[PDB]
This record gives sequence, C-alpha cells and structure tokens, in this order.
Amino acid sequence: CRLPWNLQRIGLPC
Amino acid sequence: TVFTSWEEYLDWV
Amino acid sequence: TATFHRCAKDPWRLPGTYVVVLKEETHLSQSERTARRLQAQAARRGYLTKILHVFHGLLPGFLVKMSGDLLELALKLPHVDYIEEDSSVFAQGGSLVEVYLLDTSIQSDHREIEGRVMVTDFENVPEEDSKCDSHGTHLAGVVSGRDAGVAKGASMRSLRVLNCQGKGTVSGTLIGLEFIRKSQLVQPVGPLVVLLPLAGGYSRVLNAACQRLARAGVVLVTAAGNFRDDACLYSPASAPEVITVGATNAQDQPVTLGTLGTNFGRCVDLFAPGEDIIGASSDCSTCFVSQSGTSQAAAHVAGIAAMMLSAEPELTLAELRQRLIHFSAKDVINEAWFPEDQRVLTPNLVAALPP
Ligand SMILES: [Ca+2]
Repeated sequence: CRLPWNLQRIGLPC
Repeated sequence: TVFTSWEEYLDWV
Repeated sequence: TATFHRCAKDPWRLPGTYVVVLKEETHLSQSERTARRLQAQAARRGYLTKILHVFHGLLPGFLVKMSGDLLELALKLPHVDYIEEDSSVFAQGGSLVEVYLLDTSIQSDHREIEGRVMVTDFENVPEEDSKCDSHGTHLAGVVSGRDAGVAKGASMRSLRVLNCQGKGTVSGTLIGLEFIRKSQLVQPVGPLVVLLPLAGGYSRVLNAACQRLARAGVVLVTAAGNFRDDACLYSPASAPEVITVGATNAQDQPVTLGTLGTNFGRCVDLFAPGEDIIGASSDCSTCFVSQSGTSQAAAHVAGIAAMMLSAEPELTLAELRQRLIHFSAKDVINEAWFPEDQRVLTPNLVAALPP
C-alpha cells in the first residue's frame, strides 16, 4: 500500500 | 523532477 | 437599457473583439438579422466589421471584430441585453459519467490516460506571443489515470481552449461551453461533469453561460484561481451555481505558489489537495510529474463528483453539493493564512470520498 498523499487524503482505498 | 515510470516515482517517494 | 462591460484587469483586456449578448428568448434568425443590421449600419458609417461566430444553445448573441467607435450604435440595436469586450483566461468508478475538459491540447496516447480520453475536433485558441500538452495531460491524469487517478473508471472528452502558453479567451470558452451543450442535444448521454481549470477577470457573459449550463442539469467544476485573492473577482470562479475549488497542501495549509497562492472568499465551495500532485507527464508515454494549483484541486473534486454521480445518477445539482460538503473533512485548514475578514466567509472544508 503505497498511495500518494492526495489520494490518501481524499480517502481512496489502496 | 520527471519520472520515466510509476515504479521510479515509488523508489523516490 | 443595454450596458457595456470590459475586464477590470487592464492587461487581460482584448480590444476590438466584442460579445454582443441579446435577450434570453431571442431566436437564431433574430440574432443573425441583428448582426446583419449592425454590419449594414457600420458600413454606412464607413466601418469594416466581421462576424466571427453566432451564439445559440446557452445565450442568444454573436461575436464581432470591430472598432469601439461603433459601441454606442451597437448598444442601440434591438434585443441587445449587454455587450462584453473579450478578455484573456489562463491555465491554473465513474463509468456512466462523462468528464468534459476545457483546457490545452492533451497527450491521449499516454499509458496512464490511453483509451479513457476522447480528443474532440474542437479547437479555439488565441495566437502565442510535450510542454504544449503538459497542463491538460496532468489534469486528465488526476481525474481518471490508471495509477494516480481519482476516478479511474471515468471517461473523458477534451476540448482545446488554451494555447501552448496556457492562454485562452472568454469567447473561446463561450464557444466551447456551447459545443458541449450541442453535443449533448445531438447525442444525449448520462450525468456530465465539466471541468474548467482556467480563470480570467470577473465576466458577466462567462458567468451567465455557466449559470444556463448548470440550470440545464450539467455539473460545472472550476479552479478558485492562483492569485491569493477573493475568488469573486475571477470568472468562472464567481458564477454562483458552480463548484469553485481552492487548493490545500499535505499539512492542511492553503497552497502558496511563489508570491501568490490559492484564492478564497464566499465564492469558494470547498478545497482539495493542490500541492505535490503526481500525474501524467507529456514528456514521455509512461512519464510522471508533480504539479500544483487550483486546477489540480478542481481535478480531485471532478473525480469525486464523477464517482458520486455514477453511484447516485438521479441527484440534483443542489443535492450533489450537499454530498460534497457532508463528506468533506471539517475545520482542518489553518484559517490564519487567509486575510482576517475572509476567515468567516471562507469554508473550512477538504473534499473526501464517502467511507
Ligand atoms: Ca459556488
């Protein structure tokens, strides 16, 4: 699970 | 910085 | 009585080109007769006029390249509501929803957005005074990209309204928004999310068009602007029935872009990630780059709104806006970055998908 900060912040599942 | 692949970006960040 | 309007930001003005806006229920034949009346009365006074385009779909009107000396006379024509002088604009799940991108040229063969984006034949850019496709590719990447995309399953339709220097016109965007409306009437589809990652000075006509398109059931998402100013002084950001997006960084702080940064005020609806946004780089087919601005912020909201509408297609524009607000992270942004009086007016909301 290496998700970019922006995708993490908006709540996208990795 | 421009990364030629998605994997390149992942080793950097 | 008819009124004349021109961009308050003097460098952004484009004299000699005018948008003649007519009264709401004016027919195409009436508009065409009015442009010919203007051409005949001008020639009678020894003036050379060229009708560049006649608007129909959103606003009854026409575009005319002529001398200002004719404005007092043009204001006397029948059906005329107002006349606006052309000005410059600058670059700043989801399956059953189509995303329209009014921006620069895009690199559709990029391994991130290959298949997802349909490059329309539409092109309306002012002349310049890889890097030419740079802006549009990244935003197409943020919206639906294979690896770094928000709404991976969403399909896009791209329109060119910004040149290699990332510059467009009010009229260019007007013709663009009119084209979307016509495409929808000719071949209707489902929910539509129109992204406008551009901004100029407050424009009566650009706002009026954004209001008609919104009233027609189309979702319009725009950038707040990168001028560290009140978003109500910029168009399309100031158009009330639109989703105006400001940018924030990883540390829940508004984005600073040199001496400037994100816009604010009562016109901004919410904020979204805008500093260090990884996406498609037009340099090579597999290339990635980190960009910033209220464009990247709007692109996240365009992705969220696509996913939300794909899941609930019957939603009204007012209902979707409530969903965007309801699911947003509340009271996280450092109010102390904005001017003292703007704090109470600026909504402390950061866009987020439902859990
Ligand atoms: Ca609004």
